[PDB]
Amino acid sequence: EKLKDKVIEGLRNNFLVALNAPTGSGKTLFSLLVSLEVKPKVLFVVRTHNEFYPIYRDLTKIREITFSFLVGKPSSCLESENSLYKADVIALTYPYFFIDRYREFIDIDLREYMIVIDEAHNLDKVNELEERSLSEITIQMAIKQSKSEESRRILSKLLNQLREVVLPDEKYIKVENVPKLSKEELEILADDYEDIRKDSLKQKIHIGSILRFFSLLSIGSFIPFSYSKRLVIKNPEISYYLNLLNDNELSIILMSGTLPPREYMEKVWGIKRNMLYLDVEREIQKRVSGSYECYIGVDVTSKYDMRSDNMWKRYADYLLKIYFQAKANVLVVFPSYEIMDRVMSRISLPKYVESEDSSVEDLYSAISANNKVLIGSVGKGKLAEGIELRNNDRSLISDVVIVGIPYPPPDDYLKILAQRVSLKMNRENEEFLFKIPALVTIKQAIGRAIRDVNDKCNVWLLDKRFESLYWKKNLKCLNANKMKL
Repeated sequence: EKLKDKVIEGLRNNFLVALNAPTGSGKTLFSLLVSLEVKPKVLFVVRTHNEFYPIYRDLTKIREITFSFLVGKPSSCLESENSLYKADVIALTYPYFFIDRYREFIDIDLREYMIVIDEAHNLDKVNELEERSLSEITIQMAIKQSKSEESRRILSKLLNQLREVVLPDEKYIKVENVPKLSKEELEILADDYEDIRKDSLKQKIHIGSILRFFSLLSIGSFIPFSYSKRLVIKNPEISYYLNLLNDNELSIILMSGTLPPREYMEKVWGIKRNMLYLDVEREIQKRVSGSYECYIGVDVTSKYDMRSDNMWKRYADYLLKIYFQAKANVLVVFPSYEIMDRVMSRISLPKYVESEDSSVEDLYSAISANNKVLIGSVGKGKLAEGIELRNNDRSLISDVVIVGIPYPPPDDYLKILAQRVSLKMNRENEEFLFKIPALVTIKQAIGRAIRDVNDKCNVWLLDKRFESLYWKKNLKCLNANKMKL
């Protein structure tokens, strides 16, 4: 609209551009038009292979434009471990742009391109891409599949090592004592990937994934953490994955439905160059998303001090109670898979607890005319992106439930994040460290409910803590009806 200039000006003017555009607001198309007015080629960096369609579509509808899709390396082999360069507009997935070792994979300049990163509220969980991990489970299938002999010797010694360094706790516990493997021991194992990468192929070999795990560990930046019975090397440094956005030689546009506050991007994401932060709401001075009713539970909370079995009983009743009264499916959001269980293991209703796999079909295979379904999902990626809710033209979900507060746990991974940011974990950063991230999850969820300007739905904030005026303000909903039972 008016933006189309304030932006094209900024891009050419070399400022980094952020756009806070609500769900189904026309977003995608905008950058399309505006990019082909700032630079020749246009690059699209998206969450998953799904987002690729709103491209081709909004792309095919352009006057004066050859597209070049790109599906993962694994889903093509005629675990990623050609006629592209001839495209005016290409589309990639997070990795092919953020993984140093995945960019060179795709020989690209980027300069000739207008870079558009979609749903950039994920730049935090971008470290997630590279994390590798060991689970007693692999250390096993890795032994059954063992053409070599003395590879199972080290393969069980490790299984032992592992066990000594992992707790079920659903939080990142820093690990010192990390199973050790001498280069020679690697050999025995590397040559076992051989006899395997032969006889078996003479017709996924996860004995190398173990290797990838130690290979990556070799670097040095990554840190080992025990997260739910699995070892996990993960690089806490964020501004080590997003520093690419500072290169003043790159025109960039960051957009999402719930982009984080300017300072967050500064203090957390480590984004230094000049920035033009434009938000649709404060612009056309109107709400573009879809309205929703606010009901705040105040006889419940997920906080440690008050949580118990009686507590989980309550919640199960809320779900039960919010289920029927609903006009359609219900999407419930838990802070951890643990809680999602004690509350869900109560409900004798038609549920679907996404977890680990939960295939594409799986989900709609769960809402397969089964009428209302109480869908469980924990606020940590997995279930999200591309998965709209649009079928015969009706947001399949009428109610979005938030059980407790999806604040991030103050664990070791969180503590190494605050120190790599010289952002003292005190009071001043409560927001950036916990609140803000917690605010994205919820909103990223109320979003999967609405997709139009009219499209309405209920939002249940089940946790006394939500009646504070802060939450009421930040989750576009002051006029909120309180309630018990």
